[PDB]
This record gives sequence, structure tokens and C-alpha cells, in this order.
Amino acid sequence: ARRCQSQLERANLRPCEQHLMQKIQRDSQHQERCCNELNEFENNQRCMCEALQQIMENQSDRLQGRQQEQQFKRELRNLPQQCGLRAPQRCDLD
Amino acid sequence: EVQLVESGGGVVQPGGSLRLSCVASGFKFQNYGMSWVRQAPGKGLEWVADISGSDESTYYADSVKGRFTISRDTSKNTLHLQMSSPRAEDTALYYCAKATAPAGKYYYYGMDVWGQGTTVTVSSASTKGPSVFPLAPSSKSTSGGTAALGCLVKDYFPEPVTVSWNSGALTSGVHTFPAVLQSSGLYSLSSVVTVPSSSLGTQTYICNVNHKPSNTKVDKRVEPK
Amino acid sequence: QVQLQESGPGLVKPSETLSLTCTVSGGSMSSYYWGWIRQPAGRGLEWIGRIFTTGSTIYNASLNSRVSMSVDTSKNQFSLKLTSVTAADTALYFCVRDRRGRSHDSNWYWYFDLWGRGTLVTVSSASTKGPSVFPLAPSSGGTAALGCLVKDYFPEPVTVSWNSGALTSGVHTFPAVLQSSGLYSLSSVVTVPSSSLGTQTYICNVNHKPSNTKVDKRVEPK
Amino acid sequence: MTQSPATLSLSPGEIATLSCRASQTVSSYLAWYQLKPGQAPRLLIYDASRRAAGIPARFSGSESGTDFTLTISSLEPEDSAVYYCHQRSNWPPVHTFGQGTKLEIKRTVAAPSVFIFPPSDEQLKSGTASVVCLLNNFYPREAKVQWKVDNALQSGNSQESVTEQDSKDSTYSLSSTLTLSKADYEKHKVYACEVTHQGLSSPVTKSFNRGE
Amino acid sequence: DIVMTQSPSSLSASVGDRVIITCRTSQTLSRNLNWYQQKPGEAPKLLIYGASTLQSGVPSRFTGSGSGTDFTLIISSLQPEDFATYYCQQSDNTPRTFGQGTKVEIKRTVAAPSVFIFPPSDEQLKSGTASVVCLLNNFYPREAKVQWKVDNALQSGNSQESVTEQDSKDSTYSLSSTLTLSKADYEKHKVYACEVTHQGLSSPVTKSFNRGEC
Ligand SMILES: *[C@@H]1O[C@H](CO)[C@@H](O)[C@H](O)[C@H]1NC(C)=O
Ligand SMILES: [Cl-]
Ligand SMILES: [Cl-]
Ligand SMILES: [Cl-]
Ligand SMILES: [Cl-]
Ligand SMILES: [Cl-]
Ligand SMILES: [Cl-]
Ligand SMILES: [Cl-]
Repeated sequence: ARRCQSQLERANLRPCEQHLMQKIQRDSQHQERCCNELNEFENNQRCMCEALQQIMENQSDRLQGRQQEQQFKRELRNLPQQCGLRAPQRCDLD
Repeated sequence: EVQLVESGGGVVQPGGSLRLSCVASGFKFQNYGMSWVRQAPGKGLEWVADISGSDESTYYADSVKGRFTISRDTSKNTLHLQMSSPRAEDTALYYCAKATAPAGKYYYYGMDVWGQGTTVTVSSASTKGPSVFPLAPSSKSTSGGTAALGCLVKDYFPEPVTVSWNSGALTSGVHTFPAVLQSSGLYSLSSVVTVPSSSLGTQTYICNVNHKPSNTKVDKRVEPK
Repeated sequence: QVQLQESGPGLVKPSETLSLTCTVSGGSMSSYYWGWIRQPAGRGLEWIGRIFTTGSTIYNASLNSRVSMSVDTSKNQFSLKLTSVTAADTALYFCVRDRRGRSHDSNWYWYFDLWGRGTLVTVSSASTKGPSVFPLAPSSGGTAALGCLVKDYFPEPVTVSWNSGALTSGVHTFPAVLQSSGLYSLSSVVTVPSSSLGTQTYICNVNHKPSNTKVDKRVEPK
Repeated sequence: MTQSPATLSLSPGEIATLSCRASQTVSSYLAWYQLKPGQAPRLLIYDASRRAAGIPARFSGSESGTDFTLTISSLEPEDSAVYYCHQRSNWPPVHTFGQGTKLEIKRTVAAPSVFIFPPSDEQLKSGTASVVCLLNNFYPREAKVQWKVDNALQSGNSQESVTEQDSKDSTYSLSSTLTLSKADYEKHKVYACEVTHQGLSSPVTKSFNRGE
Repeated sequence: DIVMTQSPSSLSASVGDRVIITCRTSQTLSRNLNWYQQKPGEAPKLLIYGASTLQSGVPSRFTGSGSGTDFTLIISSLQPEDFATYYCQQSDNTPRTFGQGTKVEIKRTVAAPSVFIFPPSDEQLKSGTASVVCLLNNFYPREAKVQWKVDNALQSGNSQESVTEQDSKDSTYSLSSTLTLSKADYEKHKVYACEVTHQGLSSPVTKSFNRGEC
């Protein structure tokens, strides 16, 4: 788990933030760069969930109200699947 | 409260060695990245080095890579900077700083606690302590019901000196001027305080001058003239 | 318009360390996977390793002990270090993008879509020698042939252009041949109209990077 | 990180706008710091627009592409300080600071109180004589202070030092020190400190006769 | 490691022919079977990914198919520019592995060489060496006999050849033969000749110069 902390520290999950925000406004390479970054966590499901948790943590200031929070949380939960990566079975995004 | 206290500054000969220290408290030292940031005289902030709270990986500014070494002593809650190849550009105030965000986060939230810093001067010149002379409140330093008196702190090297009044009991009205570098290469300053003219003779006034590089601690009584 | 280009010494003594750098242009390398691929005399392609812009790596296990890669996104560069090199490490070294892209069928695929032009690295103990350039002066049917002979240099490569690249039709730069002396030699030739030999000049531009020699030789009739 | 303006002077209750331009924004994180006189740097804003703990709401940050801006509304005298923007970016991480902005807080004009100090008896026995002239608690910062010795103005043998703007009352103080050998000091009689400042109704001269 | 084996290792075909390259893998692939084309002096170029998906810009000439351990590249109508070595490659895991390559050489009609002979330069002769060059330009097939003659005497052991790779537009070769002599030996003789025998020539062609003449 110290291995996980080190790669999350060096990870750049800003493309995931931008892609997710682009996605909801609809309803270029941000997605691919995001999936590239998340691919580094595919071999450790616990670390993958921590990465999604940190994206949710950093996005609290930009989200107002439960409707916005739910709308962003749904896309975040589906992000590994949309990246063609194995998703964590259990993952609480709080 | 979070507290960072830097130490170990002084004078370093070019081509010598100096270890700076920073003792940290009020937070889980092991769970945060730490950094050194410096400020050269008459210049802005300049980042020096980072060290991770996850795996103790180290990162350096290009101007210092290969000369300085940042390190961590988790048992003593202490950050260190070794300065093994000093240069003229290294003369600066050196700050110790705590990362806002805990270790293990992809996001970066700056540095939310900084120390007051420690002063390093790179030169071959020798250490000289100050001579302390009074600035006595005569009638030429009285305006209405307020007098002015002070303390002249002359010919010391390197920076800094601290000045207090009445062992820290006197703070209001004190002005300790920034030092000026004389042509000789020695610094000089004055520290002044305004007090009511009725307090002269009744109240005692003493300036406490400390120059750590010389181990000089001088108390000088300033009597009216 | 993302492009890659290798740089680094073309000659390494055996047991010393080979170091190369790839420079990315036309866009930030950030959050993409990169790699190095090698092509020795056998003509095969050997994958050396992959590096992500977090600095994490996966190496080919044969070279893992002696290979390392590093990345600096603020320079838009990544690098390769190979220690304790032997003649077996002589090869053409390519830098590449290890792309994980989503195709129009909404699935994700891995492939090497970007490559540098490659740089030759020769492993030997022989020192560098700059070339000598000599004209192949023209002497039928309205066509004349002329050229330049590039002689006695080590290591490869030599680049040859004509009229600083303006003349490319009918140019043949021959593969270098290793002479008995241990030095390489090649010629470059052009067929031109016989009537042009009075109206237009011909210059071969010869560059030998390992020895810092850049030569322009005018080729006139005798 | 190109920071502007370098200098700013505004009155209480006004709005100060500071800006920085990031050269690149690869995994970039922007912050702003405040350096008050005598105090350790204080984080104001992190991640471009998030306000640090203990920071009043009148401080806010924003970003528009590569341009990042700090807005300080309802200015207070305590805002007198030097402000720095801060970018961490790329991997391996690189930290860049802007060149800084010195923010002065205006106040009503305040004339200096002028005091003069002859050299101590102790220093004279040491072989030198320092005469000190003090200007206390004035605004604006511009003031001309010269030593005049037997009617001759002193230029090149004096040193001047000015405090940073006071956080509480927005004033400056200033010292002017004339340093002379014992022999040179005893060669003259009248030592006068000549002062002009906009807050004064006329130029001021404080003087002493040597030996009195 | 996943071993990639291609068949044929090399082949000769004509412009307009169908070319079929098989790739077999030592383990079942899930997805990422890639095909590359490497022309001479160039880096490999991606043609196809995911076994069958054409990369953008790649001509419709190139199709891929297959699954599991059994994949095929088809060039439906070979063009001169398709002179190249073709590789299969898997990126389903690390290490990434390539096949050994399939060299595609192009059969074309016979072309007789144009022959040119070049004397050594006066600059080189000061160095004490004399290189005489004979050029055979734009011929097919590659087989050719180059005979040096000095005053009608046949030379041996003092000539080196170099051949280009097939031209990407006309599929021909060009060849150089370099006779190397000492300055003194070059002084000893007068008539320097290059005799070329080639299938496209009805009889051998000789090009010659006389030292110090024209
Ligand atoms: C690993 O490197 C060796 C060279 O030492 C090479 O022969 C081999 O093909 C490489 N492995 C792969 C999978 O390319
Ligand atoms: Cl804590
Ligand atoms: Cl980009
Ligand atoms: Cl052509
Ligand atoms: Cl905070
Ligand atoms: Cl005294
Ligand atoms: Cl992978
Ligand atoms: Cl010549």
C-alpha cells in the first residue's frame, strides 16, 4: 500500500477531471490520457478505487448540490469501464 | 499548532559544507511532503528541494542539483539540507515548508505552513560580532510628550542580529531598521523606540542584542543625556 | 503532427554505457506511454522497454539488469541508458509511442503508431575518422552521370544530399562498404541532362555527425 | 510564471488585482502566498481558487486559461505585503514562483517626527563617530534626508535605511547614519539633519552643536 | 514471451500480384495483433491494429484477418512502393514481441544497365591512392558481372561492389564497383575499362577512359 501511495503521488489525474466535466456538459485527448493514467492501477483494484476517490475529493469544490454530485459520481464510477479497464467491485466514493 | 523551526545558518566558505535543520511539530510529520524554499537578498522566492512523505524520493531545482541534499529524520521529526558545494547564488534566507495535502495524493495544494527561516551567507570572510552603542534620549530627541531612544548595532558579519528591549517587555513603538552593508563588507543597523518623556529616569531601558554566528549576547543600558 | 527524434552518440566503446534521448515535438508527451525498440544486423525488431510519464517502467527481461529509462516532461524528453555494452548491442535504436487508443468500434487497442527515424549506435573500440570527399567528375544519349566519393570514415552513418537537398531525382547513395583498412566508404551519384553541365552547378553536401565534419564539394567536368 | 504588476499602491476598501501567466500547464497546480513584514509566508489560495484555512473571504483566486489572478477586495492596512504566485507542474515536479508584487496600502499623509542622536561617548573612545537622524511614522515613503555639517551637505558618506510599511498604521520610519572618524568629527561644530516631506508645512532641521 | 513466427520469411512477386503473409503465435492472442511495413532507410510504419482495423492514411490494398493464434496480412494488388519488410507484432502483454519479418521483393521485366566509368580525382592522387568507379544504373535482375581491365589485363582482389536496394518506384537496382590502386600502380598503365555482362545486354558493354586524356 506504500507502493500505491507513491504512484498516486506521481499520477496525473487532471485529464480525468477534464474528461468527466466535458462528458456531463455534453449531456479531445482528455479521455485517452485519463485512461492511460488509470491503466497504471488496473493490477491493484484497491489502488484503482483510491484513484477514483481522490478524483472525487478534488472535485468537491467544483460541485454544488447533490444533483451535481450524483451526476459526477455516476460517470466516475463508470470511468474504468469506459476506459476498457477492470473496475473495483466495492468502491465507496466519499 | 503546526510549528517549523529552522536552524544551522551562518557563514560558509565557498567549497565548504553546512547542514541546515528544521524541526517540525504539531502534525504527523511522516505523512507530509516537505520542501526547502530560499530567498536571496533583494530577490523573490526560489524553490530548492522537495522530499516525499510516501517513499522519501527527492527532487531538486536545476541550479542546486548535485550540490545540495534534502533528507528526512522521521525519528527526530527533522528535515535537513546539506549544502556541500556553496556558490555565490546560494546566499539566501532558507525556509522550511510543509505541504498542504498529505502524502499519497495526485493533487497538489501548495505549502500551508512555513518556518521563519535561517540565513546562509557564502563568503570567505570571517565572522565579526557587533559593537553596541547607545542612542541616548536628550532634548534633541524629544518632541512634545514623547522621547526617542535607541541602540546602534555596528560592524558585524554575517546577518542576522536580533534586538529586543527590556528582555522583550517593550514592543510597542520599536523599530529595528534593516541592516545596510558598509563598504568594508560589514553590516550595521540601529533599533529605536519611542517612549513618553516622563518615563526617562523613572523607567529603565536596555537593548538586548544577539548575534548567533559570533555567540554574542550584549545588553546595553541607554541612559538619558 | 507529433514527431519523435533520437539523439545521442553514434559510437560507444565496449563495457561503457550507451545513452540516448528522444525528443517529442508537436505536442506534450504528458500522460502517454513511450518506449524504445532496437533493430540489429539480424533485421529483427527487439522491444527494449516501456516508460510512462510517472516514471514507471517495464523492461525486456534480457536487458533488465543493464537497461534503464527516464522521462522529463518539462523538456518533452525521455531517455535510454544501456550499461556494459558489447558488440551485440550495436543496432539501430528507435524511440516510439506505445499508444493505447480507442478505435471507432469503442474498444481500446495497443500499438506503436509513432516512431523516430532511428539512430545507429556502433559498439567498438576503434576511434572516429572523418571522411575524405572526392568528385566523380562527368565524362551519352543526352544523360551524364556525376557523383561524390566519400572515403575512409568510421563509424556509420554518412548523410549525402545534393544542392542542399534541391536535387533528389536520380540520386543513388550507395550503402557503405567496409574496406580492408577497417574504414567505411561509399559514393553517391546522380544522372542529369548532358546539356545542363554548363548551365547548373552540382554540389554534394556530406555530413558525418560522429566526427563533426560537414563538407560541400563542387563536382565540375575535368 | 510572469507576475504583474510589480508594484501596487491602493487605499483601504479598494480592490487589488494581481495576475500571473503560466508558461505551460502540464499537471499544473497554482497557489498564492503573502509575505508580511517580519512574518513567515502565508498560503492564501491553492489550486487556483481554493481559499486556505484562516484566510478572509475577501481573498479569491481565479484562472482563465494560462492566466491566473488573485483578487483582494475590501483592502486593509494589514494587506501591506509582498505577494507571490506559485506553480508546481510536470513530472519530475518543478516549482516556479512569480517575481512578486509589492502591495502598499495608502493612508492620509503623515508628517515624520524628526529626532537626532549625537555619537555616544563609548563610540568616540573607540575612534569613530556615528550621528543618527530618525524620521518616525510618516506617509508617503518619499522623503529627502541629508546631513549638513558646517553648512556643507554630506553626500556619499551616509547610509539610509527604511522600514517596511507598518501593518497596523501604514507608516514608514527611516534612519540616516553619518559615520566619521574621530579626527574628522572633531574638525566641525554644527551637525544638522535636513528633512523635507509632503506632510510637513516646511522643511525641518534638527541640529546639535558638537560638545553640547 | 509470445513467440511470433511469420511465413514466408521472404518472397518475390510482381506488381499487381496478391501477396499473402501468415503470422502464427505461440499463445492465443485476445486482441492486439499489429502489422507493420518497413521500407528501406525508414522506421516501421503501422498498417493494421486489432488484427483487422486499418490505420488512418493506410491504403485499402492492405487487409488483415484472423484470431486466436492464426493471422493473415493480404496485399491485394502489390505496388512498387510496397518493397519492404513486413512484421507482425503483439501488444497483448509485455514483452512486446515482433515476428522475424517477411521481405517482399518485386519481380519486374528485365532492364539493362546504363554503364558509366569515373577516373580518380587529381585531389585523391596527391594522397597516394587512386579509386576508379564503375556505375551500373537502374537494371534488373540484380545478377551482374563487372570485370575491370587495365591495359586489357583482368584484375582481381582489388575491387569492391555495393548494390542499392530495389527502387521504390521502378523496382530496379544500381550497383557500384570500385577499383582501388596505389598512385604508382595507377601511373603504370593507360587504358582503364569496366566490362559489364547482364541479361538485358545482347552482348557485354565496355566503358573505358585513358589516363590523362579528356
Ligand atoms: C530482449 O532483448 C534481447 C537482447 O538482449 C533480444 O534478443 C530479445 O528479443 C528481447 N526480447 C523481446 C521480447 O524482444
Ligand atoms: Cl496530521
Ligand atoms: Cl498536447
Ligand atoms: Cl526518382
Ligand atoms: Cl488549508
Ligand atoms: Cl555614552
Ligand atoms: Cl498494460
Ligand atoms: Cl580534381
